[PDB]
Parts: sequence; C-alpha cells; structure tokens
Amino acid sequence: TAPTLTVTPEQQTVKVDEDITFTVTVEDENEVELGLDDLKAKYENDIIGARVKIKYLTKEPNKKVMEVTIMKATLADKGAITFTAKDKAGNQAEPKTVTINVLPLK
Amino acid sequence: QLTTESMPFNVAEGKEVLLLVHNLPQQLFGYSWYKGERVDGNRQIVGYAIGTQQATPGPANSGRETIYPNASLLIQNVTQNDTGFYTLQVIKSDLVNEEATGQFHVY
Ligand SMILES: [Cl-]
Repeated sequence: TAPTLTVTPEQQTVKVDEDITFTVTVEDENEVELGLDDLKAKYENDIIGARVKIKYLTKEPNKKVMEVTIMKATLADKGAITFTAKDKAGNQAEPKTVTINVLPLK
Repeated sequence: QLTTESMPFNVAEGKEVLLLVHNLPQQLFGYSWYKGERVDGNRQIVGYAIGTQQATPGPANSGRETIYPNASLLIQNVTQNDTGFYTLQVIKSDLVNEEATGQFHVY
C-alpha cells in the first residue's frame, strides 16, 4: 500500500516573538523514511543552534511522529516546509506542506 | 556512549584546552557546543554544519573558541570565566540528538 502522511496544523498564523509548532506523522506496513530535506534546508543552523527543536514523539520503524517547534518567530519564519514519505518498496506517499504566516506585533 | 575529554583537564590561565569527542555517531547533521550543563541557544558557543562544512559562532563565542569537523572544541587564551561545564549536542541525520557534557578547571 501507500504510506500515510499527515501534518498538523496544515496552516497556522502567529505573531512575532511567538513559538510555532507543527507535528508530522508517517506510518505504513513497512519501514518508512521521513523526508527531512526541506526542513533541514530551511532551518539548518536553527536546528543546530537549538532555536528549532525536533522532538520524536514516536520513532518506530513503520511509524514516526515528529514535533517541530520554531521558537521566537521572526517575519522570516513565514514560509512553507514540504515533507515526503516512502516505504522500502519505493511506494511514495502524497507530499504535504506546512504553511506558516508571521504577523507584525503592531 | 558519546563522551568528551578535556586535554588538559587542568589548564593554566592563558593556555589552550582541546575538548576531544570520541564516540561520534554514524550519520551526522551538525555539532554545537554550549557553555554550562544544559543545551540552550542563548549559551551556544559555536555551531558546525556537516553540509556546509562551516562553523558559525553563537552568543557565547568570545572569538577564542573554534569547532572542528571532528566535533572537538579548542579554547585559546583561556580565562577564569572559561572554567566550568560545557555541553556538546550532536544532531544526527535522523534529526535525533545525542548529548555529552565535559568540563575543565583553570588554575
Ligand atoms: Cl572514536
């Protein structure tokens, strides 16, 4: 079959200096690979510098739940992050993207 | 498993100390050194990215600290305020992290 990829919240709007959280869930009948290429590209130094926190709520071979927290939002955090998911047999899941919008504090 | 070694563990004021890392994980994404016993971005000394192969300073960098691709940390012209604990976080390709803390004493 095909892996199931769901991301919550699919879209969110925050203000400046606020934390942004979303959760990515992937599961299948076999070992799944969560595609982190886009997430890594957008927040490489932020992940390494503890500004973006990555928490695996589940790290089973066939089920992975990952929670991403972007702390102290800036207007540059307004953007989109794409995630992919395929099983060992190469059956790809339909990619889902997260939309984030940051608003000035006014 | 992941461990850090202070060489030397007792450093004279104004000398150098190299914090070696040993059991580095298999697939890696980056390293970050933090002053203290906790991983806090406000105390990040320096950061290394596997991809860019570049080293980025942090809020707690005094210019004397330099990280290397082997995850080791070099502090030159050490001061008294440099003494204490240091925390190393290794971010793997799974985006799962391994932490190891070291320390040295300045006399
Ligand atoms: Cl080794």
